[PDB]
Amino acid sequence: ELTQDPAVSVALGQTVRITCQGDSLRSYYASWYQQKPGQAPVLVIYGKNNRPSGIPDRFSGSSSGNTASLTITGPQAEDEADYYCTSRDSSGNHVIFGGGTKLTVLGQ
Amino acid sequence: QPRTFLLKYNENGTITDAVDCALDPLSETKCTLKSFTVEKGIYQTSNFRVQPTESIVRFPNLCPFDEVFNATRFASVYAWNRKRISNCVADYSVLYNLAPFFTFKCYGVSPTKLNDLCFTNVYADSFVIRGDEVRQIAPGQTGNIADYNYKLPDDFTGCVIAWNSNKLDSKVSGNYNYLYRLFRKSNLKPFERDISTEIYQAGNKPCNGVAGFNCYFPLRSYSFRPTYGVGHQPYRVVVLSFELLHAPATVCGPKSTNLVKNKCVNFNFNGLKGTGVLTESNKKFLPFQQFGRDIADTTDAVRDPQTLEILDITPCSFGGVSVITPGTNTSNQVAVL
Amino acid sequence: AYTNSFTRGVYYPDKVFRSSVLHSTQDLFLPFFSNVTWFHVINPVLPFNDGVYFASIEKSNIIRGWIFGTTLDSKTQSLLIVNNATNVVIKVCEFQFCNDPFLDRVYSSANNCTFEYVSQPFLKNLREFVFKNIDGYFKIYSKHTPIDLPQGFSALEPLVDLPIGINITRFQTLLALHRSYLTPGDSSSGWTAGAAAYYVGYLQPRTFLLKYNENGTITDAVDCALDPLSETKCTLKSFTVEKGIYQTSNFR
Amino acid sequence: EVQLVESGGGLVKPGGSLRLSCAASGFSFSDAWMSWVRQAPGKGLEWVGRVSSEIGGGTTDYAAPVKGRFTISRDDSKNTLFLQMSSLKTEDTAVYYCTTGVDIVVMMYADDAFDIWGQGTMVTV
Ligand SMILES: *[C@@H]1O[C@H](CO)[C@@H](O)[C@H](O)[C@H]1NC(C)=O
Ligand SMILES: *[C@@H]1O[C@H](CO)[C@@H](O)[C@H](O)[C@H]1NC(C)=O
Ligand SMILES: *[C@@H]1O[C@H](CO)[C@@H](O)[C@H](O)[C@H]1NC(C)=O
Ligand SMILES: *[C@@H]1O[C@H](CO)[C@@H](O)[C@H](O)[C@H]1NC(C)=O
Ligand SMILES: *[C@@H]1O[C@H](CO)[C@@H](O)[C@H](O)[C@H]1NC(C)=O
Ligand SMILES: *[C@@H]1O[C@H](CO)[C@@H](O)[C@H](O)[C@H]1NC(C)=O
Repeated sequence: ELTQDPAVSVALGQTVRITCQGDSLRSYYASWYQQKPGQAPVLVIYGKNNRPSGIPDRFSGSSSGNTASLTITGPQAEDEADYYCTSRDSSGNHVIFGGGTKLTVLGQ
Repeated sequence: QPRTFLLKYNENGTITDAVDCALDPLSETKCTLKSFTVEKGIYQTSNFRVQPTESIVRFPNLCPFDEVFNATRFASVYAWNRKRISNCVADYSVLYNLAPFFTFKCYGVSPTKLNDLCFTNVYADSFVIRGDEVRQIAPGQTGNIADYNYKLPDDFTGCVIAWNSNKLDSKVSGNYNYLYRLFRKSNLKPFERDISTEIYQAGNKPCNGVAGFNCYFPLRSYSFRPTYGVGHQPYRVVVLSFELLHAPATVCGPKSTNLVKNKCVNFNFNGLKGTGVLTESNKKFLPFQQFGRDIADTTDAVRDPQTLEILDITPCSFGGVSVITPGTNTSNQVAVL
Repeated sequence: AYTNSFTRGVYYPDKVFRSSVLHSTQDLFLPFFSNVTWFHVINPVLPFNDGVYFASIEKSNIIRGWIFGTTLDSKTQSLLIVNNATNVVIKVCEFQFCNDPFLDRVYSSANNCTFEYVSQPFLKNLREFVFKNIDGYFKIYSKHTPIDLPQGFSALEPLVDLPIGINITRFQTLLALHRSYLTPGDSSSGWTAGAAAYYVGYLQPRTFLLKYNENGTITDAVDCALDPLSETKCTLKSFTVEKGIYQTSNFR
Repeated sequence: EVQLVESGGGLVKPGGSLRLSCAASGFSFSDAWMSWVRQAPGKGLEWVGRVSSEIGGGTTDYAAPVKGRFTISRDDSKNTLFLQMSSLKTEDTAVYYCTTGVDIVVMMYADDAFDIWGQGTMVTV
């Protein structure tokens, strides 16, 4: 069962950090998806540190033991959506998904 | 040679005689009594013991593993499948000596030391390719398939297996289910599949999905028939990979050597290291009892973990030696007891 | 409700075959002629101490399971046994046990787990159980014999050796019934099963003189601290004593 | 290449049966891994099950909360997916998305990446 913060408040032009806590994150590296409000989720960060083609070079992912982190550099006003972390368990090999998080824009 | 000598120092301080303790029983007696003369009698000089002949090891049983190396229909080159293995020993001995395996090439691990180190995870990659690109499957080079269907990293580790399919894939009517790509806009990253079959767009023209002229379908079909010679036959290639230092070790093969009896050997029955002769005994263990002890806590019997047989252990022959001599006064002949 | 124990509760300590020898064993045993509390079904939590000896003289197999652990139903890991009609399941999942766990399918809720095991089923007949936990090993010893506790001597063979290293201080028995509401906090409700009685005995560190027959089976034992004659037998390391005066121990 | 369309779903009494149809085209369908995901309104995504591919053995998995009561299948001839639901409950009111596990990724893991998704359909019980 992954755990994430409810909402993150970061101003414009500042680095945004999104965390995902899980016991089995040493293996089965987590995958990050972005779900726009009233829209189908899309793939943003997968694998070790790369991203699918077409995604702008603004999101980077890293892991350290049982912690997974997401980094956003130069956030715009169109990034206000929901972020989900998905990992796998050793026994059942399920995706289990995550609780998600909320990211907003602190502009005028 | 390294031996033990008894040197005789004179009143003058210079050695004038010596005896070699390793030559004869008489010389051994002289060394033991620390003198150059022995009188009539029987002397106990040393004690002998028969040396061990060899070593044996007995460990528990193994995993079975067959299915991945022999299936009904292998996946295509552009749609290769992967398998996950955990918590089971990898017995690669059955595959190393198997007859119809033709190719065994790798760089990361030694061909014969693959079972002496323990891994954590095992990944098996299975696909079918033509025999022409078997050399091309190695990392480093580019071209068709290697860059458009399946690419390997420069730091790839593990050994692949390739074998012929002359009597298992050839069809008189012709098989076309095996597909490959010759047109890709970008370059495939290592260990990446490409499943989308969108038509290729070449610079311009409105063929962006119309599927007309100046645009070709990238996924072409193979040509797989007894009339084909060497170079076009389909070859089944399986790729094995692994990762290390990210989890406790789970997968690795087993010594469990052969059992021999009626001679003093070194035995290791799940521990209990020792040396002795093994003989069959009529002692009857209880189901939970592994080994037995005689009076004064001496290991009398042990149960073989492999076949559960009852073996009696006794030390191999040892004892003292005695040299009978009539004295150096008369002669130098000796007898040994 | 107290009852004599006689010479019951001995088991195999070391799994080592021995034939026609007299071996002095110092381990965790149940004292001879000790006093054990007698319960009758027709089930309060008891302390575990160094160990517990459990036995029942109940036919039809009403008794099926037990609970073990320290701070039962809390965050600390806990151990459970249920004996089904086909197999025995041993579960180590720190389950949150109820006040009245099982009087009928599951006596606790599921939770995070660390160890599981399934084996052959354990079960006018006698069943005896010994529970221990030392040097990170959980062991159970059991025996069966058709049949107060009879005077017959019988050694309990070892059954399971669990490498788990959980900590246990308290336990509770589980009994089976039918037509019950499965109340978590209430017991003795509904239809009552057949007549059943079970015993509880607490092990203590004692020295024993175990005699092995020609076939490696323990056939007799001596409790060295029971009485002066047993001290003499242990000192002489024999079951027979000739006439005389013997200096056995010291008084302090 | 890629378009995933969802069919079926609606209002039905509890305990009934409903079948959801998802059709995919443009990519190869026998040799790829699918999965099913649901999402309650205002809540996060919830796994449903998997169907896998016949090239490697049928290992169709199901989620723990909905294990046994859901039926999944693959039909490569008509390029359609059938998802049969039985013994419906009051908590089944959510939207369902049929998601292709892998389209273009570096996998090096179990064949589950969730690259491309679908528009989804609404089902209420
Ligand atoms: C040692 O030297 C003395 C003095 O020359 C000599 O008499 C003697 O013989 C020597 N030792 C021996 C063993 O000859
Ligand atoms: C190990 O395998 C051999 C091979 O047949 C068998 O004879 C033996 O009983 C097996 N031992 C165990 C403990 O499974
Ligand atoms: C040699 O000397 C020893 C010493 O006493 C004696 O016993 C033995 O008889 C002698 N032998 C001869 C042949 O003189
Ligand atoms: C495991 O379960 C216990 C009780 O069920 C709980 O207190 C503990 O926090 C859990 N630990 C983890 C890592 O889930
Ligand atoms: C087990 O826990 C109890 C407290 O619940 C503690 O007193 C005891 O020392 C623990 N066991 C060991 C072996 O430390
Ligand atoms: C020991 O076992 C053998 C064979 O099982 C039997 O003939 C003998 O009577 C037994 N002896 C004892 C003392 O149980």
